Amino acid sequence: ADQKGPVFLKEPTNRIDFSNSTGAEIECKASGNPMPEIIWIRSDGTAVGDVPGLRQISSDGKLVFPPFRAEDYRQEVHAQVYACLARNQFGSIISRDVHVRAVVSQFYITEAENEYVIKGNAAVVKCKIPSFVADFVQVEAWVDEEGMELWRNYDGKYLVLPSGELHIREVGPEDGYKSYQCRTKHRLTGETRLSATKGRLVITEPVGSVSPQLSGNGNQEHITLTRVPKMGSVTLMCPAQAYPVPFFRWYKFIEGTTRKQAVVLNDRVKQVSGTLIIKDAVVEDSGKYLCVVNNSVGGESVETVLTVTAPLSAKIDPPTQTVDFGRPAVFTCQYTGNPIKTVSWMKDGKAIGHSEPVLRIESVKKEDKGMYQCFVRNDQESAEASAELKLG
Amino acid sequence: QKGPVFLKEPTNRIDFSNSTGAEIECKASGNPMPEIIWIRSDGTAVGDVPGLRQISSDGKLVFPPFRAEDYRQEVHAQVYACLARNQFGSIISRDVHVRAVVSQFYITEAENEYVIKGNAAVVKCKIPSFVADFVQVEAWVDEEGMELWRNNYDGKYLVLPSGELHIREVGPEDGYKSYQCRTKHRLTGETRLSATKGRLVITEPVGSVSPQLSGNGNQEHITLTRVPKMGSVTLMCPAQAYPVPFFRWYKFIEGTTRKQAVVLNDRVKQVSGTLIIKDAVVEDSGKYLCVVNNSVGGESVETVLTVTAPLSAKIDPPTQTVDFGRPAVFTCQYTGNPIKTVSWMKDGKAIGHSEPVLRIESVKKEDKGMYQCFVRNDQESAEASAELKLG
Ligand SMILES: *[C@@H]1O[C@H](CO)[C@@H](O[C@@H]2O[C@H](CO)[C@@H](O[C@@H]3O[C@H](CO)[C@@H](O)[C@H](O[C@H]4O[C@H](CO)[C@@H](O)[C@H](O)[C@@H]4O)[C@@H]3O)[C@H](O)[C@H]2NC(C)=O)[C@H](O)[C@H]1NC(C)=O
Ligand SMILES: *[C@@H]1O[C@H](CO)[C@@H](O[C@@H]2O[C@H](CO)[C@@H](O[C@@H]3O[C@H](CO)[C@@H](O)[C@H](O[C@H]4O[C@H](CO)[C@@H](O)[C@H](O)[C@@H]4O)[C@@H]3O)[C@H](O)[C@H]2NC(C)=O)[C@H](O)[C@H]1NC(C)=O
Ligand SMILES: *[C@@H]1O[C@H](CO)[C@@H](O)[C@H](O)[C@H]1NC(C)=O
Ligand SMILES: *[C@@H]1O[C@H](CO)[C@@H](O)[C@H](O)[C@H]1NC(C)=O
Repeated sequence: ADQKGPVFLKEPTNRIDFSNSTGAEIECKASGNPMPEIIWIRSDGTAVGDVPGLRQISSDGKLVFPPFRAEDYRQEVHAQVYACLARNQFGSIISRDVHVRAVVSQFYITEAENEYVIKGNAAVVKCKIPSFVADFVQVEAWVDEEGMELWRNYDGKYLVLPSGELHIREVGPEDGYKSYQCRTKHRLTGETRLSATKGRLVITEPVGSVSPQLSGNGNQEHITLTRVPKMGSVTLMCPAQAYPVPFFRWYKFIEGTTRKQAVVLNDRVKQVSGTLIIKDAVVEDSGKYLCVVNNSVGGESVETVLTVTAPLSAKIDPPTQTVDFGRPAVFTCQYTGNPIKTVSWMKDGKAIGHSEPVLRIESVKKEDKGMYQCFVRNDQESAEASAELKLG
Repeated sequence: QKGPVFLKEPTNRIDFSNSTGAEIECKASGNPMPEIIWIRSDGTAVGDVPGLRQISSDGKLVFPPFRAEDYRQEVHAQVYACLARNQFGSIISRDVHVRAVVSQFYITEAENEYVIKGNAAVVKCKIPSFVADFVQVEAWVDEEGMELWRNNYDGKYLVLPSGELHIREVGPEDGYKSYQCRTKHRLTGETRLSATKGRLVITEPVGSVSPQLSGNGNQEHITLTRVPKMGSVTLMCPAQAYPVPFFRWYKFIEGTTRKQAVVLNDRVKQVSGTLIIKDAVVEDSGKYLCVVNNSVGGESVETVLTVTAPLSAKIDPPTQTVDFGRPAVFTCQYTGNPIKTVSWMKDGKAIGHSEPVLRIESVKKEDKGMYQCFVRNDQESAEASAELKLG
């Protein structure tokens, strides 16, 4: 009973990101009797061809992108979606999505911007990262004028949020005598850069007659919807300037309920000034939060949406089944992870059926004996599980 | 012969510097003429506060100028109202929001913004949140003593009604110039220039860059802006990508998951990826969206818009005489946008009805008096007065 359809031993990761000097190689391995042949394709289901010095298919089936020149860059190659297909006589199955992105060595700079504060009011200096280079660039550490710096590596005064921003506990004219620059790390080449300018604190002495933020003439409230992976640290921003120091109360909405509740403050969950930090996010943390700002004059609130993503996975049951002619045949897709955008089924590398979690065949015919796959797509990643339908 | 009716009401907002005085007028009418009484937000009568507020002979509250140390919140920041009454009953004027402003130390900034060659840039003037209400952007100033004010769209350099500066089809030639924002304080007229000169740092495109989005994290923002009716709006879709993307603005509608293409015209203008609306109306309050796209990928920046129109209420009939035992009826017409809630009053106290039409099954002796329709929204209020006579 060694005869069986193909199954993926190793699927490449959903994200392959590399540089032009680095080059890259993608491995795809499958089993089953006879050993299936490995083949690379695109979204439309056509086999990818070789390209000189750019895209190679090695003897043992693999996708090789050699290191190339910035001029040799071709989008339809270097920014593309690929999929691995394994097949033998019994049937064929397609891998999950593989997003290949070859970054090049670019020029970018960051700058720390100055922020206005008031005595007694905390604040945050940020690091401007160009939006285009911001995906592969995050701040390694902040710095102080004489150069002794602060990593995640003591008196809580300066807190570094997981967002890579410097927090300052309360404030005082003593604080504005310092300047800071943020250093950043490229997660591809590992190259580092100091920010173009040292950020500074301008501290305003108040008198009276001021309420937090809002607007009287115009403008808006910013609803910031943000997502953080499971097991990752979140951040929720409630920066404001008021008179005198106000109260910050974090709240949360439950699943469409307009009734706002209290946020439990744990050793894992800290309200800091008005800024909330969560460690090790999970699906339950997903929801919209609220920050109530009131001093004696009243106020207005920061609305924030949180969505915790978890890595996608798929399992089909039964993994293999043999049913006679005329009977029903049923497949059940069992998946985990968030968010789940679309669900779909495939047959020998062909789209079939609806988006339903359960694929059913009323009367199984002889032509139905190929491989069946279940695909769960997401805004970011995807995944799938194979299966085999034999006959009797 | 008749009850109180307002001749001249006070306004919704009075904003004034401490260095400037201020006053609010309430004229009333009636037969006999009603007495005028000013009241706090809680309905309590206000007295003379020396040097801060005094009640003038003419039936108007006068706030004289004051030193910042004499500021008192229970006076200088509050909602007042004007109650006028006579034998037959009482009425109350629309809420009057009174905010006195002290001149506060501040400074502005023009910050650099990073872009890709061929993409469009928008430079912002940083205005601290606290004075941001009274401080707005007059013009932008370059290093040449040139300048940019607003206008009545196809040019490279253009100033947005939001007080920002849009630049189209950028190239290295653009980063060769700095910029400073000219601001104006509307209560005083103080003028400044941003202490820092904003420049443009440009990056030569090398290889494919999808629209902004995020792969790791934060930065997807829904801005919900409100602009007065007849005013000019600004709808933003910041993006930086290579090759240069294109921007399609769309419009959601009530209770819909879907949208439709914004129809461009002489009234509705698209500058690069930025959408501008002027001479707008209530119908122009949708929930908008812009979709950025290029040969790589795409992104959507979502924006909610609210156009506000001045609230004005009415009642018909303004007066009716009813023989005891029959029904009274009061219909209330209102306008202005939006409408948050509605309330009713009797001789200066809330009866607690939330609906436009007010009926009374059995009219009695005590039921005779003055009835008022009260409509409001977040920033504004409006009232309508009605009298009831007993036959
Ligand atoms: C992957 O792509 C990157 C980006 O294009 C590429 O790095 C580049 O390599 C080229 C060489 O092929 C560099 O070109 C220059 O060539 C002149 C001579 O023609 C040299 O003088 C240059 O040295 C400069 O170095 C300093 C900057 O670091 C300058 O300030 C100095 O004055 C010299 O001008 C340089 O060698 C090009 O500068 C780099 N650019 C970057 C951003 O790295 C890399 O080689 C590619 N990988 C491959 C092909 O495997
Ligand atoms: C409304 O309130 C505003 C602000 O509260 C107020 O404007 C202020 O006017 C006063 C003067 O009337 C200004 O006070 C000056 O401020 C400096 C500090 O910046 C002080 O050091 C000055 O004192 C000098 O003068 C002395 C001699 O008189 C010297 O011997 C001494 O060494 C100092 O040099 C001076 O008091 C203040 O700066 C402004 N503030 C603003 C924001 O404009 C305004 O007058 C009020 N309106 C009224 C009262 O109608
Ligand atoms: C807080 O401010 C909100 C306005 O944003 C207001 O509705 C609420 O009553 C205030 N609560 C307290 C306790 O100040
Ligand atoms: C535009 O981008 C959206 C996602 O932001 C995508 O769904 C759509 O297909 C794109 N359209 C074009 C023409 O690129």
